[PDB]
Amino acid sequence: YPIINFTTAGATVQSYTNFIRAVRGRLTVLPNCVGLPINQRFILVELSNHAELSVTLALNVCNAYVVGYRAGNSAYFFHPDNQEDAEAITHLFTDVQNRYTFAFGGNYDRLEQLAGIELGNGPLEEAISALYYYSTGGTQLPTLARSFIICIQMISEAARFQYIEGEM
Repeated sequence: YPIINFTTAGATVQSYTNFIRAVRGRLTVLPNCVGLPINQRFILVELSNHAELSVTLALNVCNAYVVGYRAGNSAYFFHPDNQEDAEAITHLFTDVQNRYTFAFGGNYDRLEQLAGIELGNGPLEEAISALYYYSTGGTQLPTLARSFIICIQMISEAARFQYIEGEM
């Protein structure tokens, strides 16, 4: 899948804006993804911060939302909303050693619930480490949730919004 890169290290309003445009440039907002070959159903967003930690988010091209991610040798996926997506996510991060699918979904209402939230470069920097260390036992679920929310609002939601105002 196409890979968009972004780092919080030396981040500018400009580097961030181009990042979002890039994402938006690959969306195909439709009621739900179907007809799209799984080959191009997702965008991969590689995020890295000042500690040089990197995680890769898998975004659904139809609605821009995060369906899962990769941190090093492990991958995590939100409980798919149905069977098509269930089988779809099996195509993501295939060379990864550890695969896990959460029992809960990745909608805002669930994440808010699990979280028990300032946005910005600072919070994203920290959200990236949280996502990374989750895979080694250093991140508690509530923090993981708050971190997903930060990634989702600053990336998924930002691209959707611009896509829409783009359609006037």
